[PDB]
Amino acid sequence: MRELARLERPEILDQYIAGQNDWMEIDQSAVWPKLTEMQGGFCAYCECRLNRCHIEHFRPRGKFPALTFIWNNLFGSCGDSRKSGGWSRCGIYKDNGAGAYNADDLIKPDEENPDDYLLFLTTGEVVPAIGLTGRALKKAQETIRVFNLNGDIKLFGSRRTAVQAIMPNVEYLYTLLEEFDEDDWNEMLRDELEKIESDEYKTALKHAWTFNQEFA
Amino acid sequence: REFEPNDDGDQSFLDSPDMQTKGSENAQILEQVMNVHSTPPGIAESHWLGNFELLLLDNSGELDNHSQVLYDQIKAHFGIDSIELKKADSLIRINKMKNKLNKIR
Amino acid sequence: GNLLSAFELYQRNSVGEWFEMCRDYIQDGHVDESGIFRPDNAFYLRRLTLKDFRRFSLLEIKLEEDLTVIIGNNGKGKTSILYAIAKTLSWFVANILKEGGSGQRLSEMTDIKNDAEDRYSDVSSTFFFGKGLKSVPIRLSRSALGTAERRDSEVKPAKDLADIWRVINEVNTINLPTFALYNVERSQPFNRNIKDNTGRREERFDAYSQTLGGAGRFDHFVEWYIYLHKRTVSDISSSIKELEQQVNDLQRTVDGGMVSVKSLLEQMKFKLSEAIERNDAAVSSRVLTESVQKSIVEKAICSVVPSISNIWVEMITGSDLVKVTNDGHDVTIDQLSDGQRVFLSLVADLARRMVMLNPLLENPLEGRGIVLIDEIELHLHPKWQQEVILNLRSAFPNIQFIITTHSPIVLSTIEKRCIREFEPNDDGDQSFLDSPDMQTKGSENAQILEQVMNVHSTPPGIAESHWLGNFELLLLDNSGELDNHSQVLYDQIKAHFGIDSIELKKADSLIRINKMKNKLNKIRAE
Amino acid sequence: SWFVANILKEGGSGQRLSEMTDIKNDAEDRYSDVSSTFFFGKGLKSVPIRLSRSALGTAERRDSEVKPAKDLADIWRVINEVNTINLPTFALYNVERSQP
Ligand SMILES: [Zn+2]
Repeated sequence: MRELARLERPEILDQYIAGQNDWMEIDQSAVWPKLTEMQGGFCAYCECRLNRCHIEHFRPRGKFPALTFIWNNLFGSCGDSRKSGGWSRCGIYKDNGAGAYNADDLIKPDEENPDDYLLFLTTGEVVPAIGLTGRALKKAQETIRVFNLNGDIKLFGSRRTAVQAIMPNVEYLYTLLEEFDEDDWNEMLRDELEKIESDEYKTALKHAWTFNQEFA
Repeated sequence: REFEPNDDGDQSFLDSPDMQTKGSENAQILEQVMNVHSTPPGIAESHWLGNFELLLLDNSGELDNHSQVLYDQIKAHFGIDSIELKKADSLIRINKMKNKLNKIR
Repeated sequence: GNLLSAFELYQRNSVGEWFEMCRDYIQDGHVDESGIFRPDNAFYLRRLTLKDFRRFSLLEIKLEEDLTVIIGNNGKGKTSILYAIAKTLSWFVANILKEGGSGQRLSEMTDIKNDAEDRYSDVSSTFFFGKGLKSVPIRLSRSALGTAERRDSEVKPAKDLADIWRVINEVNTINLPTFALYNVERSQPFNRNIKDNTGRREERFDAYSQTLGGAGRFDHFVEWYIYLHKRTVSDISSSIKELEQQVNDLQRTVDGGMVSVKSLLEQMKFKLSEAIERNDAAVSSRVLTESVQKSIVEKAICSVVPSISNIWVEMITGSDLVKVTNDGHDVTIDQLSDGQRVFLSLVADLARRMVMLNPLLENPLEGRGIVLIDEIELHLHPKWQQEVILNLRSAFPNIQFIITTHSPIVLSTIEKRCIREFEPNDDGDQSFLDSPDMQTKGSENAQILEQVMNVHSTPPGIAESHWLGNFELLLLDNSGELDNHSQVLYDQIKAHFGIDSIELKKADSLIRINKMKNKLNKIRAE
Repeated sequence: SWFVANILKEGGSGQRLSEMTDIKNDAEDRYSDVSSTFFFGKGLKSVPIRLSRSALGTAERRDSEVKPAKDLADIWRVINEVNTINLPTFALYNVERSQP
């Protein structure tokens, strides 16, 4: 989960009145231009490329119908129901598989930083960060369960394989710091992190290369 | 042609899979189209490398009596030429250099 | 102490001390910290040897106390070993049932090696029965017709042990061992017309019937199971007090002294006494009530088979039938698929015999014995092959198993000490069976196919399989720098496998390491 | 089975569905149907067939529809009796192939 940022609303959100208009009355072709500029073509939760997709109300329509047209309540998400299927992660599983869930117990990617809660292991598993305590701990635990982030075998196998392919490259560098100058060895690292903004599952790739929240 | 992940008998029409099967690796097919893990999740010794990586990171990348004792179990069970032991050695090295570079910073 | 000395002093001399010592050595044991019963004296087979048999000159094998597995691609070689063990066990079964008796024997026109100048053949074995009786040897033999001399068998040490079990049990009841064989011939269709009826499937010693035949008797299980229903549904002790009516109250009105009518009274009074004699005789052993016998079998069947959650008997218009719940819906036995029926046909047959043979235990499935199975995976999809071994070994804690397979998924679940590798020389023969180098328990499947079975992970007969390897040679020759010959391969890989696939992710990594980090370091250092 | 029987004799007959097992255990209507469509070149683009059966003790029966298959089998048999031609092959291999 990368850190998202929200910009100005699309005017068409001002054209409809909550409880008077059904959400089916919006032209959805008008709003994808703004959800794309910010997300860059990837799923908001599981970080993979989008080929079949839909727009998700973060706080549900059923329970809270007053939020049906609030610009801060929308995100772009993977999978579909018009093309049918047994899909089992992200926003479909949040309704049909999670069971019960408190909306205030979940991390939101544009008002908190997930780096305060989550760690990625080189084996491909996701775990709560080192040294946490009860209130932070329950946020990390429910966020991992409700979105099924360790339980879809297709997601687990793909992420594991993506990290395991880079390791021979990671050990070649990090072992020449006695041959290079103190600034040249920094440049020899920036040329790696500059590519990773364009690939899949970036967060896991960042946790292999880095050494601190301080960049170099 | 294949069935959906769950079905009571009420699916109306069948479909083909996503990935290309012709000449692909055996261990990818079993996980991507048949939904089965690469090693058996019910066997206790299959989980040890995940515990070793987490236990080394907790003490800031330094070995201790606990992590030394765990490293000796892996070596004695899988043996001296094993992939498991060759993989565990790489984690120790790159983590040592990562700690040295921080201390210089 | 010495069990044969105690039995000698008892027999002769006719004693209570010598009898009591014989019964305690068989019955003592204790409860483990996990709540499992373990007997003080174990019983198992230790070694086998074959001479001039069928295609083998001289061969020896060592067996594990818990589990042994045989592997290799020759089918007739592996099958001939299980045939030789099953001949030997028949001599114990014959002597438990009746005094004297006889087992099976070798065949002069099939079993002797075709060109051995000795013109005879032998099979030899050795068992163990705890610290007081640590060795029991046996030999079976035969020779060609028209020779100067003759070879006989040697079996007295085996007869002696079976007599102790038979003699003590007639004075005061004990538990007894189990022996069985399941072959490839177990997969056959099921006949729905169970019209046949007979009065013999209700005796402690029908448990040894057909037991080494190779397929089991699933038709006998269905007759036995519905009989427990009709007697538990309404208490049969009512029939005694019902027959007591005419027997006690015709007496006072059988007037005129007529032989015909008073014979009708004599017949009902006779019949009632011969009926009650069975209710008296049943008290002479700790036979479990039919309500408890029915309850134990249903928990075992439902715990081991993955898809079945309930089973019961019910009455239709004119006969009883068996029903099950399978995948959450209710069906008859003739509507199950072949992979489901064949695996249930195994578990039900083994569960009945153990509840009949061990009446004095708290949990009858904790007894002792030996079991042989042939192809272990048959009609089973990959997900069940990861867990079939753990389910059986959890349900039957004290039995010894011997099995055969060629699936790599099953081998990921066992320790390397249990494995025996079979690899004949030309025209047959070996002297010994070996074990592999690598550890199998908890290892990844792609290594087992390569190192234990010598087969590659990608089909060698398909042209598209090779060309990721050809790209690496083209990138190396011109020293890690691209050219048109590399570009045409890069486009063909991307066209066939697609953009996000692992082949293209792996190919991009070669360029990105072998260009910049290699070239810049060497050029700068220069 | 309805093609093979009509190549060998005029006015043949095929196999049937079972009363006792093949109908779904909890369906309300208590009858069942199976339907197919074959092709034989740009001069004969479509050939339909339907097999059906109704449960025991029901008041009214479903009916099968098999005429289009008889009409195509007759042209293969009749033309062959005047002069020689090549003919189609049909076969099934089951799990019982393994039995001794
Ligand atoms: Zn997603």
